[PDB]
Amino acid sequence: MLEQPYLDLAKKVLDEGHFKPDRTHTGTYSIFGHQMRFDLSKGFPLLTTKKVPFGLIKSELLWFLHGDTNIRFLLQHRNHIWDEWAFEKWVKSDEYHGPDMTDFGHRSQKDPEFAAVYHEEMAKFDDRVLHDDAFAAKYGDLGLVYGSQWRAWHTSKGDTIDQLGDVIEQIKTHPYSRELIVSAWNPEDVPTMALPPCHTLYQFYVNDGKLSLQLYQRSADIFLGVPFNIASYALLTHLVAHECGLEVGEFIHTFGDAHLYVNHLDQIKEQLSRTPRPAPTLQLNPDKHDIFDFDMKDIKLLNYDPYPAIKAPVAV
Amino acid sequence: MLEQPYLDLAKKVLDEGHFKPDRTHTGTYSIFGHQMRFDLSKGFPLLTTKKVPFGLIKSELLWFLHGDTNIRFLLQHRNHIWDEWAFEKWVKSDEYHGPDMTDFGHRSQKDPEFAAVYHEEMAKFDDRVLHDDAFAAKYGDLGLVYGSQWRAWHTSKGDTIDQLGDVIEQIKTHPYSRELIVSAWNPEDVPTMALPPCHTLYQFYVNDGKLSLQLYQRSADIFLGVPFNIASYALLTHLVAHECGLEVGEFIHTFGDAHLYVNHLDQIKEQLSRTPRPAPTLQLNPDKHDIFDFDMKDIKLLNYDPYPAIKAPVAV
Ligand SMILES: O=c1ccn([C@H]2C[C@H](O)[C@@H](COP(=O)(O)O)O2)c(=O)[nH]1
Ligand SMILES: O=c1ccn([C@H]2C[C@H](O)[C@@H](COP(=O)(O)O)O2)c(=O)[nH]1
Repeated sequence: MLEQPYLDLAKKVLDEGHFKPDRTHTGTYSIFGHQMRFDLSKGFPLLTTKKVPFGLIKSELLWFLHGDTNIRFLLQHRNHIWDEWAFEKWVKSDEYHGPDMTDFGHRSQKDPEFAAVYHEEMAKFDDRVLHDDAFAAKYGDLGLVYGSQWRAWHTSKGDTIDQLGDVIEQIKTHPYSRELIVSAWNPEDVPTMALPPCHTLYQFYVNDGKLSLQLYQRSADIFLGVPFNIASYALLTHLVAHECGLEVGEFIHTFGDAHLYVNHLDQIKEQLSRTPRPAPTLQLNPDKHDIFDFDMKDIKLLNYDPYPAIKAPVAV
Repeated sequence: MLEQPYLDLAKKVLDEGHFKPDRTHTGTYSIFGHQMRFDLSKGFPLLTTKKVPFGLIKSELLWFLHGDTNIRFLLQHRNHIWDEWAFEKWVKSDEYHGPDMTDFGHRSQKDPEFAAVYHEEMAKFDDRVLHDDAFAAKYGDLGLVYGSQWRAWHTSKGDTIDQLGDVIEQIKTHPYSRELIVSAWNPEDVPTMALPPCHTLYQFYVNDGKLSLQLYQRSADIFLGVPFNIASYALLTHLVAHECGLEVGEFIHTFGDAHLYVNHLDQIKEQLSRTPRPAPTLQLNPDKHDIFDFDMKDIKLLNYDPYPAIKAPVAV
């Protein structure tokens, strides 16, 4: 089936993954170096063996494509994936005059009441961002995140490069370019960031009228991260192919440190006892083509009939 | 055998590589996305099925490690690999008062006499670089090349980052870092360069006291390039492991566009009729450890008994 490579990756990390300590000490089973390919002409690689919220993938990718760095956009579509990076700033700011939220994460994971008070501050924070523009401009702007790395890479010359916008023209004018690459990795920014870009780099490749994309993921959470990661990029492959008037080829996923945190073992095992159902199909707006102006309604997933969602601790 | 993955890659590009036009129009048989791993604990991956000049690999890697960008260093060890990038500048300069060398390459490849006059200017140019410091400082300095990308990445702040020097300390202090990455890809420089870095990015990974390295090669010449490429990086894996006092693990080679130019078909076929002999061993200076101060004599290849060298047109 289409998602087999993912399942096979899990199987593998279980059989020959070696214990490797990580920054959160939640333990991992790792492997270094791996590659999975997906023939997009055969279906959209959204996992059928567990329900994956395609809506969170759409909004987030679009946010990236708009070159947006402000969380406000996400919260407008109830996407909270990035809420904590922003929340962190608010919490550690002199303007923050409230309860002690010393890295809320670990404490909310244990203290039942902390989770509640912490959850107030988050709901509150999100509210300010959504309604108060002066607040949003300040705390809702992550800054160095995919949207700006892809579309507004800063230069010493003082200006900014739209890596992705130039790359799409490259495919239109020079489809056989061996340089259709977009890097999210900037050495000078890398050491100050709370989380250096996991999805480090990607390359396009056109042959026979089909567009392919290879992604270099430096680090991956097999259970919780990879399912989304596969969907974001296969979707982008479709969007670019759409913009460029090309057929969709393969999405090649290359990993560095692929790992399974120890608290996801039961869940991934159960996941593996399930049988993949036929894959969904992606349909895109035929008329609208400037993918940078795209929006939710312009992209639709057909026939996604998954298995129930598997709950797991974000002890990640 | 150790080099089997390379041979298997050639086999593959021959069986399912599709014709894809390239910048030189010498035709290629391409594939997109591929990964080979090499267990360095089993031997040094220098091809035994054809003689590969290990000396050119040593000097070049060392040149990179010194953060050097001047060809003079290479010419001192009779390494001419980069001679043409420098030569180009001299040829297209107002100080150049001599014969018309309109992209010598293609014309020298055909015109027998051009090859001679062109060869005079190259021998001459190299001479000036080696003896004349004012000349060398000007025309012998490539500028944006691996040594400076690895060791002197320029920042908007005006200064310069030693990516590699910081990364080795990272392995010493935080061996389990999932961020031990060195990028050679700078978006703002990429469009002005005659040849954007082929070896785009690499990542280290430490587990069980063994050091591994994964390389992302955006484009590869199966016949002429890859043999060297495999040696440069597996060697670097050893050098860093040496500096850090770690065991050598695996060298993982990830490709984007792996290709065979059409004029290398007979040669690669003949290559494939040969049987790999046992692999060589690499021995490094035990006392000397600051790999940045290393030199030729500090590195030695033992037992490299290859097959004769296979000649091929650099119609690359
Ligand atoms: O889209 C994402 C975002 C994050 N991660 C994971 C990778 C690691 O599991 C952890 C980050 O750890 P570092 O690689 O930064 O050390 O989050 C993913 O798998 N996918
Ligand atoms: O160490 C090297 C240097 C160059 N090349 C090859 C890659 C391509 O065959 C050609 C460069 O073409 P572009 O990728 O820049 O388009 O040179 C290698 O394989 N190895």
